[PDB]
Amino acid sequence: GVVENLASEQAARMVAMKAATDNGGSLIKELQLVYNKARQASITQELTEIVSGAA
Amino acid sequence: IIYDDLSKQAVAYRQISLLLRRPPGREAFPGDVFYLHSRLLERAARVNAEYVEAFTKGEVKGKTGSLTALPIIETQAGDVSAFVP
Amino acid sequence: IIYDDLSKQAVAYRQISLLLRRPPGREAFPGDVFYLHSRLLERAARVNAEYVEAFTKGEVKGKTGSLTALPIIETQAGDVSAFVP
Amino acid sequence: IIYDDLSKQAVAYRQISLLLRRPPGREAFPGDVFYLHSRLLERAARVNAEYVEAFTKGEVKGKTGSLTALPIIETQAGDVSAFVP
Amino acid sequence: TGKIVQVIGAVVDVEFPQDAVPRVYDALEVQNGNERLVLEVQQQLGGGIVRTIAMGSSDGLRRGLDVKDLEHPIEVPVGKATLGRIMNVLGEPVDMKGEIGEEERWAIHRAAPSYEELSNSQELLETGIKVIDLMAPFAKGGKVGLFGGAGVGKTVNMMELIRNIAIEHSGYSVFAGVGERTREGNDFYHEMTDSNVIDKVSLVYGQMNEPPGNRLRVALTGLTMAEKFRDEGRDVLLFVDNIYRYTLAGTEVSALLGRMPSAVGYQPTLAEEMGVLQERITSTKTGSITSVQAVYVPADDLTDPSPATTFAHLDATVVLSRQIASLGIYPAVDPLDSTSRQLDPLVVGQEHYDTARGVQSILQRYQELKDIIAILGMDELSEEDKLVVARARKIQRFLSQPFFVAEVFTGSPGKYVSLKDTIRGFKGIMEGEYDHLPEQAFYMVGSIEEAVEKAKKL
Amino acid sequence: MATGKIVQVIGAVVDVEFPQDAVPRVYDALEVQNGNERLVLEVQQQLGGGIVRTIAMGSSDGLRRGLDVKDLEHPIEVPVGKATLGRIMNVLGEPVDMKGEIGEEERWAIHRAAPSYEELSNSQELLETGIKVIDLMAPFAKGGKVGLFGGAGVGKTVNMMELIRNIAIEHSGYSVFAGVGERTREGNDFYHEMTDSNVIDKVSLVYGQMNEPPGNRLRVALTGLTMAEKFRDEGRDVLLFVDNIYRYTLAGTEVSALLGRMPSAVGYQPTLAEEMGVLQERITSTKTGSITSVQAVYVPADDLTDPSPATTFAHLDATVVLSRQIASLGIYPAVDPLDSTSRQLDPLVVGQEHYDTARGVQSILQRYQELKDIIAILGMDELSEEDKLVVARARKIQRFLSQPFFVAEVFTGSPGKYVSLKDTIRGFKGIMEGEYDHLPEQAFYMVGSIEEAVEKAKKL
Amino acid sequence: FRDEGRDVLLFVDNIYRYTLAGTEVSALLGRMPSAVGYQPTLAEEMGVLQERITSTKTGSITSVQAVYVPADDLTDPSPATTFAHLDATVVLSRQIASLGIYPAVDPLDSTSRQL
Ligand SMILES: Nc1ncnc2c1ncn2[C@@H]1O[C@H](COP(=O)(O)OP(=O)(O)OP(=O)(O)O)[C@@H](O)[C@H]1O
Ligand SMILES: Nc1ncnc2c1ncn2[C@@H]1O[C@H](COP(=O)(O)OP(=O)(O)O)[C@@H](O)[C@H]1O
Ligand SMILES: [Mg+2]
Repeated sequence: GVVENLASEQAARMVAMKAATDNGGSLIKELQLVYNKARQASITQELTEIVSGAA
Repeated sequence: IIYDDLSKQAVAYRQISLLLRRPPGREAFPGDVFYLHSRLLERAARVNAEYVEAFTKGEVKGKTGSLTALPIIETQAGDVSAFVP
Repeated sequence: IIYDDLSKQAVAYRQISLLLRRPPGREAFPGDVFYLHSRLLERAARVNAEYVEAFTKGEVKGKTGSLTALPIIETQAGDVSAFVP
Repeated sequence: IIYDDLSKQAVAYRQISLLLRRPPGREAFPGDVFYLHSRLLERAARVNAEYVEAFTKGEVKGKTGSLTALPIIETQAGDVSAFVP
Repeated sequence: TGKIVQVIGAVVDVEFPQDAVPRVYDALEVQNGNERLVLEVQQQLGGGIVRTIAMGSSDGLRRGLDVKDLEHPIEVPVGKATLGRIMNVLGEPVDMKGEIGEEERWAIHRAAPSYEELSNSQELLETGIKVIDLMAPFAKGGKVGLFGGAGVGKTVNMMELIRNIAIEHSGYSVFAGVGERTREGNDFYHEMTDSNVIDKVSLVYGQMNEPPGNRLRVALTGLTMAEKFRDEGRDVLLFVDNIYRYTLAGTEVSALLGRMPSAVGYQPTLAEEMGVLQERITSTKTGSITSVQAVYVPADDLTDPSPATTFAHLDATVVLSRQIASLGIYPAVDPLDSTSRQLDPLVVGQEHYDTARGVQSILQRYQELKDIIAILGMDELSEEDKLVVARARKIQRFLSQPFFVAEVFTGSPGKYVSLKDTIRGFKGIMEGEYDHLPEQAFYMVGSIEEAVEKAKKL
Repeated sequence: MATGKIVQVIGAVVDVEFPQDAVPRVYDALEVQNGNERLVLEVQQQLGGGIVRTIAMGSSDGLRRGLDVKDLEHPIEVPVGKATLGRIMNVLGEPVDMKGEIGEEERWAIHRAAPSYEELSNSQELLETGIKVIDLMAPFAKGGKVGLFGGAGVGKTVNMMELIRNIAIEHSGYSVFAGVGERTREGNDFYHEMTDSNVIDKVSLVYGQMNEPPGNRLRVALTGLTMAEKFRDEGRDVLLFVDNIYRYTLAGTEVSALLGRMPSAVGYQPTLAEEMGVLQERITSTKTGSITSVQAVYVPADDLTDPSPATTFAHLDATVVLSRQIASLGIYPAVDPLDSTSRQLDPLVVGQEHYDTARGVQSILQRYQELKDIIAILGMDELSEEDKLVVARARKIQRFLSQPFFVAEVFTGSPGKYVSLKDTIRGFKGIMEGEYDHLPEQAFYMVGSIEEAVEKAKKL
Repeated sequence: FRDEGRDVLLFVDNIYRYTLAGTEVSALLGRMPSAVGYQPTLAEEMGVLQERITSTKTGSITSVQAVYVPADDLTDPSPATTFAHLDATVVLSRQIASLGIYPAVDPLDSTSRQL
């Protein structure tokens, strides 16, 4: 019984870690989209400040 | 009526607006960008028979005219939260 | 003394500066907004007894006066990097 | 040839351009900031024997010549997507 | 007397003889083809030039047209003669009925009541909506603001508030349509007429089709009518269809008025323009205005200057979240951002306050756990953290509610919930009285009895 | 007779004043004597009072105020036709090689309107490249725009030479290569490699080096496109290579910044979309003939939402991705069949057989990329006898994507192959249907068509 | 004191506020702005001040300068510019200071020419 439980433990760990890897990938893609928006916005905002500062 | 890529109409109006030195707002669109789309789509409507009778000068009676509209917008990365969308 | 929303003082000053056509600085505030708030807040001080005696011309002697300021600032999203904060 | 801190050259050229009231671009660098570094770095070259022969009026015949350039750029936070980098 | 000298979009410059220059906010008049156009004076430039905004379409205007100087500001009919009728920004009738039987006309530009005149009140006003009067209850004579992005339910929530309050309330009401859909105005007009409640309501409509000057001034027109009813000594309800459009119509004209851009390109005068409007919506020792306002949030950015400025002016703020709305939980109120001046143990009493703060604490802890849950999954949580999650999810479902105006959308009968039922239900959920029911039992049920009856059939 | 005079010189920007009655029109070309050499100026704006504002097509140093200016009454005009083949030119159409004057017959203005609605073709036709991966998985249309997304080391230029060779020999067309902001070293290398391959006679090269002022790097693309339009008018079908469309975009940004126009989102020029449309809409299939374009694409931060990628992608018909991971397998051409796409790959355009074959290959390779994970994590024992079958077929499909190029013969030592679309469809359909299952997987590598795989297996 | 031939210590309360005063006046002096609101002359002004604080063959100046870092963003042009002029740079981090473990010097960011 102990040995078969140990096999069960390693199998369950493998399954859970696979799920964790996929969920981390999803989180990365979401965060990167947010980042690209923040980058573009900062560029446009400061360039507007500069051009409107030529007065 | 189908309007294909009102995003591209917005881009064209932004070109015209920036060439005229008009101060841009959020992103680089002029504050006029809402009025631009609003006065177009708001035309689409179902008008009551009294309006049709008044406009036709009584030639058409008891009929309700209509104009449905299907504007198309394009979102980057499926981002529904952008300014123009 | 409790100055409530020093930030709205900054906003009113920005309105005045832009309506006077003074050149905008970072985040559209004028450059001297720091001088505004710094000269406001450096008045809160504890003065030694000699200054009090000189000001009162000897009517009050041996007493030290103090002014304590508690300004209030509103952050938008905890963003301390904004110009006024 | 080693150019230390080409970013500092770009900063100096930005200062010159802004004092001369030339229109600013991204991050306030002038429009032709690319042209500066490109026409600097394209001089680093290896030239064939016939070019050397023509230039020296034939006093050197069999040799190629070369100029090798090692420019240095300083990124701020690993942000390789900054303009000059 | 005057001559047009420039036409730039909505802005028209007029020259007058230097001895006759109109005052600021004077109304001018010009014949534009086969119709009359009103212009409102904004600025006096030098040399008798005056800069004005057109209250209508400026197309077809030439330079050199003769302009007539009316000696007064824009003045609109006020009083009971306006009740039951639809009026324009200029105070003109827009329904097909005859002229308005005015007895008096008021200038729409007015000063706010003095500090001495203001009045306090703590009378809690009940609503049929669980989340609003649980998390952010509001009083008679206070201001309520609905904050939300595009398409998250500001109008539907305001229509439920109308149905409940403005029909258990007995006095007059004013509805100001500012830069919103004309279809929605027509629908509202009819369902008022079918219910024969129209004769208690004055309606001013400045919808999106209108050129910018109309959208700019229509809010002041509505406030002027509401102030007439307040100063008569009545208790009045004022509904503003979208306050954001007023600031946006300021933004559209500000550049043409020659004013340097500020912040995100807003007019430099944004705070003053909003404040002078907002300060006039106030209850007074003579009479009380209760106000519900929709506040559009551009790009869902609650840190944008317009929502940020609006937040300080309101007593109760309800924030609608697209992320909740996409779950299909309606009304999509965010209880961790919605807040009220009235959530105070002295006015509400201890049970309500304790229940609200308990709900707030559990939902905050659920936010803290969700980042762990996203990567690891729930199985790693502690057995008390799993209970926190299991209760927080039920709380989120129980905040949902069927609305009568949402009968057409959902197809299920609307529900009205007394405050006592809300407090009892959420206290029972947090105490674990219902830990044995499934989550689906709580979704879109009016009261906790309905949750248990739904649970019997899952 | 020169009639204008220079009145300002501010960097590359030169302002010239003419008589009130003879202002040059926008896009016209002027010239001045900068000491002992002629400098060309292109008109951008007509200001009030007879003043015109221009961008110098060359070095601005040494210009004085008050120099005489000649008004050439046409736009920039470039030589076109057969005389251009095998020659290197600058944006002005002047020979940059040392090989003497170009024997021009005509000179065309580089600024033109795109073909009108009535001139456009009334058909959609595939340009058979002869390359199995491209012809099956990412089919070109005549008149299409194609993006190349591969990096370096991935065989990009050898792929370009193979397309040039097949279109010149197996069709009867010609190619134009536009070096928008080239590296001078790489231009020299590319010229010598095309000489060594003997494809140089088949293609005309217009080179705009990076050391050039921004106007040159902006207009060189239009020069190349004009030569392509000349070959099209002869009735041929033509390839136009743009070496980086991103640098065309950036040249537009630089020029508009020097002109001082108000910038747009992310700091690009406000005219970005129209400049891209002005270039891309000239590349179409006329009733007379077609220009098809292969364009190198760069993504400014790997951000696909940035305005330059967002504008470019709206005009691309097909995307071809080259990966070093496939090149590590020795498979050439190193084209990823799963990330490369083509919108022409629709049943109403390519037909149901082609569509089903490509979809089958896509599904099998996707499944194989899944089962590689199991083979790593758990091993081949886990794999069923049906999953072993899809692995065994996926290896053979992957190797049958390889093909020997006529221009690569010095590497492979094997004569090149040209494979017709029907033959490649038939081969992949065959392997998918389980005939040819019994051959060794190495019988498919670098072979050509399936009828040659059966010959290879007989002796392998 | 240096030209007399003495060895002196120079302490500067905050170098940043000199640059900030320059920023204040720069807009009114008619200069167009650059970067994050900073004056175009930022590097020139910084170098012109910093290149006088050096030890010559006649005498030595040892200097300790405090440098304000806006919002702890060491990317910002003023601190990023002053980094080049020093010999030892000690970086105090709010990430460490939040734990109350003063002196709060970051060992992974601080460095010196003498090491
Ligand atoms: N209580 C509700 N129950 C069901 N659906 C709802 C509810 N509230 C809103 N909705 C859905 O949301 C849609 C939009 O609602 P509403 O018009 O009130 O939004 P809004 O935020 O005021 O929008 P806008 O900014 O466009 O004027 C409704 O048509 C309906 O589909
Ligand atoms: N059909 C082919 N057979 C063998 N090698 C090939 C083939 N096609 C490309 N290659 C490989 O391409 C490599 C060089 O890539 P190349 O296209 O020159 O890179 P770049 O992107 O710098 O032009 C060579 O090592 C060559 O072996
Ligand atoms: Mg609404």
